[PDB]
Amino acid sequence: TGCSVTATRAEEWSDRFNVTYSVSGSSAWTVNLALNGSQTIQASWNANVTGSGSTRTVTPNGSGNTFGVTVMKNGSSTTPAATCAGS
Repeated sequence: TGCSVTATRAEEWSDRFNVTYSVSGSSAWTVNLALNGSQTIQASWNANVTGSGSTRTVTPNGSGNTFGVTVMKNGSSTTPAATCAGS
């Protein structure tokens, strides 16, 4: 009765790193990314990553439960933390 988000690193560059966030159990979930420092996102497929502040809200658009996001280093190289929220 609980969902989760598995994030893996696919390609890694010297100015940013791609990420692969996914969730199982169901597609109606709420992915929440929490970058650290000032990292930012400039790409997102299979999910819409919008929001403001040090957190980012993510929701499904009727495509699947596996989406990827592109984060920029900016002095950071640790992927963000995603959390599935669906009561």
